[PDB]
Amino acid sequence: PFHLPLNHPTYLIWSANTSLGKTLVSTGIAASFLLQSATKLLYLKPIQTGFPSDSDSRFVFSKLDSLSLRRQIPISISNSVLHSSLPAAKSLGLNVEVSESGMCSLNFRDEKTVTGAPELLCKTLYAWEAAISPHLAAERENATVEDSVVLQMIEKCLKEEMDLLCLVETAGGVASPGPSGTLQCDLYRPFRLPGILVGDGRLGGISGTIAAYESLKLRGYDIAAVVFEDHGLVNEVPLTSYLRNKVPVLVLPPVPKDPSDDLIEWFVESDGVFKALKETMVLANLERLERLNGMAKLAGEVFWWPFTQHKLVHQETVTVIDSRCGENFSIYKASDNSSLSQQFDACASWWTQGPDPTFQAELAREMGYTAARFGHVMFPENVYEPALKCAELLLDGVGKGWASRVYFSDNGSTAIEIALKMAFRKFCVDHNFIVVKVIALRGSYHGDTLGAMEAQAPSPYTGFLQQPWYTGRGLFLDPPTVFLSNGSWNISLPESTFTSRDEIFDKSRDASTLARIYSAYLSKHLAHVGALIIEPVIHGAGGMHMVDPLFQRVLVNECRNRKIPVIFDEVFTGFWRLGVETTTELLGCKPDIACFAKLLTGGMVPLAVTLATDAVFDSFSGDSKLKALLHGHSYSAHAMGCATAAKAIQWFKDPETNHNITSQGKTLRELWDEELVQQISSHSAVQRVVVIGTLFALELKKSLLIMLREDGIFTRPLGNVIYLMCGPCTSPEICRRLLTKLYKRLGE
Amino acid sequence: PFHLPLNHPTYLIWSANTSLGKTLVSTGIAASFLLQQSATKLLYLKPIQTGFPSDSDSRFVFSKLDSLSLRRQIPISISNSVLHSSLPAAKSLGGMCSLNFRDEKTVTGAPELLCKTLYAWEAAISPHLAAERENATVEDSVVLQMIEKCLKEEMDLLCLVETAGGVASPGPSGTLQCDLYRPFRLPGILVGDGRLGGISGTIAAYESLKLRGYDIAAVVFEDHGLVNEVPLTSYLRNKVPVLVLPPVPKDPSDDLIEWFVESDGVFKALKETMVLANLERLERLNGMAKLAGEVFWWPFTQHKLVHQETVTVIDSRCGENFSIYKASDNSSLSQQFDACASWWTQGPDPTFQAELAREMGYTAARFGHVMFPENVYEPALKCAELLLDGVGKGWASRVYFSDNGSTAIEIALKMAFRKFCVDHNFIVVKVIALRGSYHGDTLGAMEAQAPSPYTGFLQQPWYTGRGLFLDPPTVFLSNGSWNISLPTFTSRDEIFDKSRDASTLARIYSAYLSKHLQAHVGALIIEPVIHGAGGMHMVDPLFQRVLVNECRNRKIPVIFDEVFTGFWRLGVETTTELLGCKPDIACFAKLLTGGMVPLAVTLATDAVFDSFSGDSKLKALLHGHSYSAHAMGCATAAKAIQWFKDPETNHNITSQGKTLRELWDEELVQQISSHSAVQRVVVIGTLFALELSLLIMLREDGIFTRPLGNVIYLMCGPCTSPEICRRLLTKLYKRLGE
Ligand SMILES: *Cc1c(COP(=O)(O)O)cnc(C)c1O
Ligand SMILES: *Cc1c(COP(=O)(O)O)cnc(C)c1O
Ligand SMILES: C[C@H](N)C(=O)CCCCCC(=O)O
Ligand SMILES: C[C@H](N)C(=O)CCCCCC(=O)O
Ligand SMILES: C[C@H](N)C(=O)CCCCCC(=O)O
Ligand SMILES: C[C@H](N)C(=O)CCCCCC(=O)O
Repeated sequence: PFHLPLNHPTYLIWSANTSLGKTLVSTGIAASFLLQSATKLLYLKPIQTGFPSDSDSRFVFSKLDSLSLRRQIPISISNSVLHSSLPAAKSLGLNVEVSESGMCSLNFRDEKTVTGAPELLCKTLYAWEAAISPHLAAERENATVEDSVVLQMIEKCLKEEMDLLCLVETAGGVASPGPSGTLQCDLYRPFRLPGILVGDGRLGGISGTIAAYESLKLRGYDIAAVVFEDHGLVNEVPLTSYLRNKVPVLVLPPVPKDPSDDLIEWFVESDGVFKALKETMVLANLERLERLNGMAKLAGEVFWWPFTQHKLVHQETVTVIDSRCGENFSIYKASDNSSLSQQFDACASWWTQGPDPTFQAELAREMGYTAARFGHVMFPENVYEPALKCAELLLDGVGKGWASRVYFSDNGSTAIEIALKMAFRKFCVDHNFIVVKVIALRGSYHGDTLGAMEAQAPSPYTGFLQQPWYTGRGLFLDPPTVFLSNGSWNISLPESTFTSRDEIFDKSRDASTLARIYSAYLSKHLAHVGALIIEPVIHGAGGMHMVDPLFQRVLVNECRNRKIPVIFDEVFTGFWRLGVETTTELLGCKPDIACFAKLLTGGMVPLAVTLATDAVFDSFSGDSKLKALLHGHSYSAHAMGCATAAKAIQWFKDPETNHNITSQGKTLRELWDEELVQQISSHSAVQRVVVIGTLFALELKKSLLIMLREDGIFTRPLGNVIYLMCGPCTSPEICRRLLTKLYKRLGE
Repeated sequence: PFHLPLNHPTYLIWSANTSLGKTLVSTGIAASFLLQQSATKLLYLKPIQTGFPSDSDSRFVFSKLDSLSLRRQIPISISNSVLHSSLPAAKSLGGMCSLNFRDEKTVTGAPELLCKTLYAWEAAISPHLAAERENATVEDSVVLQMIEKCLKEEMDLLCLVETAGGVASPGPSGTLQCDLYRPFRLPGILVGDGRLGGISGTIAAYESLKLRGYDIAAVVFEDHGLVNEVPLTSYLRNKVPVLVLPPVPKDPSDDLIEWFVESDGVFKALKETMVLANLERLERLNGMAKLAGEVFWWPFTQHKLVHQETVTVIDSRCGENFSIYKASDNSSLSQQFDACASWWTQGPDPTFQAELAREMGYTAARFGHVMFPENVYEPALKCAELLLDGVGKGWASRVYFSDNGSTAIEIALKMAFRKFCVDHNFIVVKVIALRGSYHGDTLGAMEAQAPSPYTGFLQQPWYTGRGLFLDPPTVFLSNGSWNISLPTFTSRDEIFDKSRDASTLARIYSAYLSKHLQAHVGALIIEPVIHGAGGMHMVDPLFQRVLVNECRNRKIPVIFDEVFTGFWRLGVETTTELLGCKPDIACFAKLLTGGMVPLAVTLATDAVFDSFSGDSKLKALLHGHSYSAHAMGCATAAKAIQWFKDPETNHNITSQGKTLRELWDEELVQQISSHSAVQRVVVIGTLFALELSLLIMLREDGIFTRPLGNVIYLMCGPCTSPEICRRLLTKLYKRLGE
């Protein structure tokens, strides 16, 4: 729910290490900018230790008072400190009071106002006595501050004062722990502010500057310039070379070694460089805004969007996504004051999404490492770690006790297509062959490649308009569904209450009236049927229909008894989407072939996987290459996606890394506030609701999505079906905030 | 062509910065290892050394072990050699000088210490400056090569290779040290920073080694009472051990001999961690093939024919070369050229690969993956721009993202047919394509393929090839001249020359086509210039050019499938430049993304686009995978498109011409086509193919390649040095003589 503005440049001041000029750099910049109308410089120092002997914010205040007298250019100036620890406060003669977190709100302020003059505003948000890493100071002086509160506070300040330049001076190195222990570069990530890196002009500064630089990149920050103090080592050359001259490297003149030195003539001597640095920063912002302000119009002109009728998409609809931090997009809207705002990704970018901000950062690292170690290496007949590992994790988990082989493809569609080739051989070897057909459930869906399309029954997705070869190539049955209405779980079956959601999934029902009834209607219908293929539990693209699990269980046994290969398509259900790692756990039955993707890779990159039985495998063990399965894309098992998936499989499953993971460990905890779920099932305009795992869907008895968009919720519809989808790691607090927004809106 | 062994642990000693204990660390380790109560041997390499001879890390290790040896009272042979210095450095001892310099103190039978400084300079700054000041330089290869000699010369046993400076400090050549060592990908440990700011410094140094795909077995630093190890371990999720050495004596006069003893605990730990991590790495390698065969279902492979002995273990990749573990050749990693370009995806330099990695991490971190439809974000918008201004120059107006070639092709068909079934308002449709052409393994991409090893009933009942398939004239090099097969040329260029537009064959072609032209033909689809999966057949360009005009004249949509030809594979960015004609729809992948990750793209005409501009969503093209335009692939492709095209980043792009130069030895391509066993040869851009066990022989010459039955090819990246291709043809030619 953040909302920062871009009409005015706002920069982080980073530094490779300690004692490298960071605050001088801030001061030069502030100076070059102020000593030249209602021109205003806002200097934030959000974290400060060694207070009050050291106060970078005071220094900036001080040195500008001085530089102002030198240029003879009056200015208003102020230096405020908002919160300190108790010890820090005492150091200022202060019987101040401590909050539940150990901070004091100081009244401390230090204005020297000159009406109408260019204004300087310096602020230290949080201060500690001990001149040490904030993380230690916080525990020593029992004064802590949560990352959110820090960012939140910076946001208040930022908005309170929004020509204009804002500098936000970091504390310590790029990767130095903040008060909470969170490395500083991770703490600021949610805001993704551009910045400059104060480098190291000493011996070892090349290595130190490049590493610090690389570590900001690795977090997806942008660095407008690198600056350092000349120590006669000619450090800037290797720096520029490495930066391919794509980022300017400014070299400040040596600083006076005499501790008594004013620096006032050094600042003057360095005007050149500071002028440059300021322009580079001011510039880069304008250029960043120019591109943002043209991206929608250009998007509309150059893109061919999937599943979109362009005639209906207006530029004012086109969403500009500048970055993503876990569940939230950062979205540029110029119709504001040109501002970036968080907006929840509630379609999970087509059901691919899962990662924490935290996980996302970790994944990135793993990916860069994998890119660097393997990039992409030839799969067939070869082995390499990320792939071997991914396969092991897949078999010991989602394919536990049934799967023996893992076949890699690039996505769901390719996965499904391979499953068909697979199923049919198993069949046409079980019965030695004719003409084959799938059996599937109407409304089920399996990808948009022609083969994956054939196992789909006629739908908005099929026809003559999509594929003029689309026939509708199997035997399609209408499935009973299940859903939540006015506070109880119901059922809908072909013309031909449960006490709770679990009751439905229960084994109590294997001996019910309906198991027999189902068994009968199936056995009847069972132009040759070659394979069974289902979207276990949920019909996704179908409109988030929960299929009666018992129906599917029975159907699986029916085909299995008939020696028909069973294909589970868990591209959508797999890996925690529904609150379990496989739906194998919800149907009670196992398949012969299953397909995975979307969440397989934690929503970072596409990879897909098709698991097989020792038997389905064997049905291709011949003597000619011609009896092998000749399907395989160029990027088969690409190390990247493999390594990534390997990591997501583990992280999502582990109660340590994923805090939604429950005790038994086979299961997610409920994420969707029980109360609101009932509430929404009881709604006038709500026809039905389906809720399980990370999925909250409803059906209705362009408009409501509009309202949700204003509440910071991006989501995609399925015509009249409207859903909220989180990741395997989203906090129930967030889901609850999410249901609230949606409910209020329904009242419209 | 490198060949280093893993039966003995070999580690780089990295350090976050200068003055942090690096050489102490090396010394403790060496000590913990040699002062135990055999033919136990420690090889200490210091490949780069400045400040020589006042400073000699190699001498320090030599000295301190002499001392520690008397302290534990455990004799050892010891030696300290300096191989090359600069002239100034040499003079300081009464364009590199080679020195005799050696300093043995041999004790027969005792555990041996072997210290070596490979290259030394006298001044005390970054090697990169010392090299230009003392006019003594050394090329990265020569450095690595030298370390390899030493490594092999002396191959229980532990070898330490002590870096110079920071993780990211310039070597003599200017190459950051972490890049210089990449080709070897040796595991290592990172000596961290126990001082104020060491947390940030240690993490960034660490992340910069990871970003280069190195593995770090432990981090160690000297306690300065700041409790630095906690944030370190937290950050490392305790997955890497963080060893904390006790404070070092601040008195400059201190022996350190009692500190080293005091730190034995930590050094034993550190040595074990290192020794142990190698055994664990080897255990995994030594089981990977067997396990691969048990767990994998390999594409385009008959498992019954793949023996464990065949399974290749790939430990990493550095540009064009795999690092391959063979337990056979004395559990050793060896370079092996990726001459199938991992199914024609490959392109990147070692250099480019590193750059790409960074770009990808940044992209993963900035975007991971974000919803495409109706949205815009930079890597995607950028990629699209670069695509239209280049490969789709002056014809393409739309870019449609999919995940691979197959998905790309499938979308093209949906696209083509609507354009058609709106040009003629509709029936039943079928493609026209050339026999042997290929377009992916999804059923739709399969239909536009005529019967082949790839199609059938065994491969998919639903195949029927919904098309009209013509047998195409081909072209090829034989006994020193370009020929033709249809159902002699002066030079290869007389072939894509458009003066042949007015030849006898243009009208003959025009006629054979026009006949079959006017069961409805809905779209034209070709593999421009080359039939890839078909067996590397060069199709007569003129034939295709004509055929395009023929269909275009008939208002039939034209689909170029440049999934294989796109982006420099053939020495050009598109084949639009070789066919003279333009299409209505084109498909790209494989090299689109520099061979790093899969992405694919289908370009369209303003018109083909418009044929889907209705009022219902049901009218729109309802095709689109979950990862449509995934920021990663997009950002990556954007970068590869630029890098490959730019003479600055890609040195095969002629400075004057601005295009792939000629790569394959002209002399040797002739000798080959002129050879007995060699039936034909096709050679253009990055592709060298011939038609006719031999892959076995090539494997021994360090060349990994896939066949197409009897077709046998060598495929490099848009950036491979002709020197390498020449070395490549040589190997292949010699083998043919067998
Ligand atoms: C998304 C999906 C697919 C297809 O995966 P893509 O990567 O989108 O091709 C197949 N089946 C189901 C149930 C899906 O949800
Ligand atoms: C490789 C290839 C394809 C298919 O791409 P994948 O990513 O392998 O599915 C299509 N057409 C041609 C000519 C190709 O070479
Ligand atoms: C002289 C001695 N070998 C030494 O510590 C050299 C430092 C190397 C340069 C590291 C840098 O500036 O990044
Ligand atoms: C594999 C990928 N679809 C491709 O373009 C190549 C086609 C098949 C070649 C099979 C081989 O390597 O022998
Ligand atoms: C007191 C001074 N401001 C200071 O450098 C504190 C932070 C130290 C950096 C945290 C690290 O070790 O990485
Ligand atoms: C996008 C991916 N191929 C997938 O399976 C999702 C279903 C199709 C899109 C449904 C919609 O229009 O929102």
